[PDB]
Amino acid sequence: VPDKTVRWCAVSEHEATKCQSFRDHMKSVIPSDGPSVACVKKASYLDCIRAIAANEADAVTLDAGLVYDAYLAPNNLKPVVAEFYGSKEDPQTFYYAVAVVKKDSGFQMNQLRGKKSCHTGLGRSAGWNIPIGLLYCDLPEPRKPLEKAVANFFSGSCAPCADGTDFPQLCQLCPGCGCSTLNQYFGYSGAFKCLKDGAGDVAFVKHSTIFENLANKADRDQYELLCLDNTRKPVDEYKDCHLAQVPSHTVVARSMGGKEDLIWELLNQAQEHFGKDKSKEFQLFSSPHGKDLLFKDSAHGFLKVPPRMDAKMYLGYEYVTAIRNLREGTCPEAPTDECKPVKWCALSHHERLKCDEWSVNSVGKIECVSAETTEDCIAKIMNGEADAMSLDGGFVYIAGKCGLVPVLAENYNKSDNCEDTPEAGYFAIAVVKKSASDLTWDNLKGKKSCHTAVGRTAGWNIPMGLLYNKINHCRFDEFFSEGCAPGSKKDSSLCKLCMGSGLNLCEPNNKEGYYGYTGAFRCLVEKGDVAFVKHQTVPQNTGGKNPDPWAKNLNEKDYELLCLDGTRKPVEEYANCHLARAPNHAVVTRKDKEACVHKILRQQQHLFGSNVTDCSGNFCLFRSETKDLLFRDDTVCLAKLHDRNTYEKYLGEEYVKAVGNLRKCSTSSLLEACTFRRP
Ligand SMILES: *[C@@H]1O[C@H](CO)[C@@H](O)[C@H](O)[C@H]1NC(C)=O
Ligand SMILES: O=C(O)CN(CC(=O)O)CC(=O)O
Ligand SMILES: [Bi+3]
Ligand SMILES: [Fe+3]
Repeated sequence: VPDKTVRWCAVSEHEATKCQSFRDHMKSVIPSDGPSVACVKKASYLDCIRAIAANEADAVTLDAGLVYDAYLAPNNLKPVVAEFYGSKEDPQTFYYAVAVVKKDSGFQMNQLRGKKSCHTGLGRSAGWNIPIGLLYCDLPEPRKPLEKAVANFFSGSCAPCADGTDFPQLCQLCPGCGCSTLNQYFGYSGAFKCLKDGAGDVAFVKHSTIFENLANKADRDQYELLCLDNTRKPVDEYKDCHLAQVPSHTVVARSMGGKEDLIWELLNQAQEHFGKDKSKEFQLFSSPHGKDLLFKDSAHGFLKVPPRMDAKMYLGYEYVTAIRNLREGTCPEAPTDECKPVKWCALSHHERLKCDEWSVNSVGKIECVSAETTEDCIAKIMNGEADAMSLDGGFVYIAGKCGLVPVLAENYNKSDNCEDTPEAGYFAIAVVKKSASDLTWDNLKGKKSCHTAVGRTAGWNIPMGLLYNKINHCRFDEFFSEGCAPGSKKDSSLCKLCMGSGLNLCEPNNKEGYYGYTGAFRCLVEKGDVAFVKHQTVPQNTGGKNPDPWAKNLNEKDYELLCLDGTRKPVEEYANCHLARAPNHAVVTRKDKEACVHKILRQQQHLFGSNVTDCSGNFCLFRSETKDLLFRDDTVCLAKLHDRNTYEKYLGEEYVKAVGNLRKCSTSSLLEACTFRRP
């Protein structure tokens, strides 16, 4: 072990004093092979951000506004440790900015113009920056000076700390706009009282503000929340009806070489020795020198930020949109009004080439973005860099936990009424070679497995779910001797059978030849003992239908299916010999893009679907015909979902529990990140 010092950045002489006490008390209880603190004193939060980027410091705790500023070039900082504020069993790392109104006041979010508004204070986050950022494009021009545009948007307001001389209407509800607690409508409790008293029609406040100023649910039922989709929901449903979800206080560090593990090691040790009510000699969350030095006085401890989290993901799509609007002070030109370009997310260069062709044929209505993993693509849809992609049910689940919604299903059964007929799903199966007569589902231990990719339905969740129920541990790489399960940790025995070159080895994309249904079947033919795939994989790749050299000579009847009862059946007897049902793949998008995506794709499939006779020369959306590029190759159409518009309602209770039973065996860094934000 070499250097274990975290250089903490302080922003004032008082912080610098507390940091020094922090270093001293840690040196007295932590041994020499443990973490230590060093203190660098700067003059502002921005100077700390700059110093960290320039490798002169390592850590500083920031409000969300500065976490945003810290992420921008050329700082490139990321969140690494979170302060939490509730119980250790119910940590409250985030608040929810909300718009509270009285029940039955008869207006939605898109009708806030002409209303009386209550704010916590000018330039405050929940009470100003967030709602004003979100309303920005609805404000009348000129939008700056901002206070003037807002004063013209609302009929009257309380905005503490605002200039009452230049902008009198901002003070109508609190004459003088007193920047202090002597004003009854100042701050969180004050802005809520402004609403409670009938002075304002809407208060912009934290979700916690309501819960701490009202005794009861009966009290809370007298109020409502404004949702971004122009509906109202009960106050208790703030998780589903907020303006933005916002981290309270975040330790940030360099994106590269930032010492995140050491920063957590330090802070995890500090909260154990000197955290809430732990020590009398030193307190992490108080000080004789003042409030909120280094960390907030209301903090109860720290939680580690999941590694896959970047600032955009951490702050959330809603918060980023608001702050960008305010920071750059410029609007895209309304109306216009048009949905047009859906940005499709393609998985690496193989999918990107089919997507490119689609884009040119769609004539402006489809555009393309690339990422190297499904999870990177899902992250791109979350942050707004992409809008849609099709997904295996396993990744529909992950996407759903990440707040995405299914809009249309891939359908596989040919029918005169494809678009309007929901399918129960395909079958997950375990394929083996007939000549390998020994193999039974009863004992697959010490054998070699081939999987579409980790996290996928037929390739992973179903069979590994069933395996986990039998052996009751997650070490599937010890159960099997070796295999190919693309997406596995690189030193895992479940990467040893994969065929990709160099850095492509075991990657979950088509640069890895054993990725996906066809690839998993190839793996079985060449190296493996069992393949976990869909029921149609074998016939799609046998009898000369796959013309590639490895598949050319393969016969359907040389393969069998493993049944659950320990017997074997031929390939076409999948209906009586399968592991489980598998919900169809589906297109997912942001809740705010659901309608435009639904519209565009229905139009798109009408032009490039199954209606096209000659698929040579004309563009076909549903053909690869080997690698399931963009959509599965056996896709007949994209089907309506009607009310099956959430991941839980789409996938069904049966498959949702199954994946949840595997929650402990999850290597998915994206899922860890999403469930940290929404547990
Ligand atoms: C699709 O497949 C199922 C089961 O194989 C079959 O019963 C059904 O008739 C097919 N048609 C439709 C429209 O789902
Ligand atoms: O609103 C602000 O500007 C102050 N801080 C936190 C605080 O001081 O409570 C940002 C926030 O509320 O996220
Ligand atoms: Bi605040
Ligand atoms: Fe699948």
